[PDB]
Amino acid sequence: QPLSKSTRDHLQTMMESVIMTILSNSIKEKEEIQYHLNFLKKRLLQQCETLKVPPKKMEDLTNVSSLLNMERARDKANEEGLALLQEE
Amino acid sequence: NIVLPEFEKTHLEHQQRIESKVCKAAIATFYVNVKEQFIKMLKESQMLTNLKRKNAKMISDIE
Amino acid sequence: DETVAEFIKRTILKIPMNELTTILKAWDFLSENQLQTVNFRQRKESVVQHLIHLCEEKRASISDAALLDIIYMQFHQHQKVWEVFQMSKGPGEDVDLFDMKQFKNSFKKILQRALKNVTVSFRETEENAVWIRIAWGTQYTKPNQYKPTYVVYYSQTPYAFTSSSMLRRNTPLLGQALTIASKHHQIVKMDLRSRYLDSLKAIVFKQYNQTFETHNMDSRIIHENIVEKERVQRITQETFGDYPQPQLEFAQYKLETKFKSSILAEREEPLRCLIKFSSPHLLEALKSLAPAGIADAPLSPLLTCIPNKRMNYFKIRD
Repeated sequence: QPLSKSTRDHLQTMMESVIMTILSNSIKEKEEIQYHLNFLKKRLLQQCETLKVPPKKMEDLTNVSSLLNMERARDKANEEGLALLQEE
Repeated sequence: NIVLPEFEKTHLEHQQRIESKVCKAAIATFYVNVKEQFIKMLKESQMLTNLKRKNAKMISDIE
Repeated sequence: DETVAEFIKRTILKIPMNELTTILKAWDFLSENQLQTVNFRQRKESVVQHLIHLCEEKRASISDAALLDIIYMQFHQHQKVWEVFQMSKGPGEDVDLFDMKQFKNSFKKILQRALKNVTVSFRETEENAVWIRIAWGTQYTKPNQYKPTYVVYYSQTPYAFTSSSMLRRNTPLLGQALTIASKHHQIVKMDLRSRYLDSLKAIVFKQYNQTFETHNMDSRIIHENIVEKERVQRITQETFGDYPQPQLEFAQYKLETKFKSSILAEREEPLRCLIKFSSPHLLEALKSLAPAGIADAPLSPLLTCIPNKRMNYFKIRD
């Protein structure tokens, strides 16, 4: 089963961002290298579309850091509370 | 976990065509960049799931 | 922060406009010279926004908001359903020496060692009353300010009133805290729930009757059965007394008695029933039933023992 379109657009926008940030430092041989980069990006998207992988479910990746931090805080609070309860 | 070997061998199946030094350097740079991004994303996903299930287990235990 | 300001705004919006000045005067948080600056003749929303501006200009913590909530709740005290508790102590224990600070510290520490995030606010008021507002929480969540719990305690007495809001999951914890802080041994729940706190206070302390004795027209109409009328009047006066009755609004009975009346003679199983009495002012409608001719002259003991037995919920078996 092919993956959902959300991760596909995520990957394509990261590719666009990295292409832009590597082109920002380019001075010579401008248009042909970016045309080749776009061609290989499209080829990679096609290859990912044709590939198969067992499905997985999640949400957008823009909220990873906040969720991880709150999970760490919850883990620490639960651990200290459990330690206090066990000592009691 | 299965698309990773494919994307890994994409490197040397692309190396056989390009020959310019600057293009090769750029290819290697963004290849290692996207590889690091993929690895960190997968690790973050796995540890996020583990932290979620661990938090559920601990809250059940304390309650 | 913004949560404190939002909570204060919600509390102020809940407060009526006519009695708002009294509530702010009783709160005694903002300076007096900052009160006349706000004009109360304008719209309510403008006044609320202005008060939010003034309280945000000054450093306001959550304790002030909790105290304001306590003041508002004790001024209204009719928006929640109250339950009572009874506390028992061993015969070998001497009379305790009650202290405010020790009780406060013990009550705070019990919850602080039981849970992790919990808010406690105290208010000591006249006739020896202690109001406790508790905002619940756990290790993995912040304290919730939307579902508080109110407790009223009377010093050196075995009774304590509670508000039935969210304590159903932490009722044993609250009971343990109360019985530990006040140095008691057992706590039980009485079958008495009502919305009027004053009626519960009068019934529990049995001070509702204060009648004390000390030395310090159309003759053409003939009313027959007059002796029956005077007899039922005397019986009603003797049973229900003459003092003003306390105000109640609900009563519940559960019955598991057999049916005895040819009809269901062979049945050996009880007839399960549930009966509810509801009225805006109970114990006064029942007083007028016998004169109206709806009920017999002596009422059943199940209806004339509500204040004497101090119960509201009854269970009856065969």
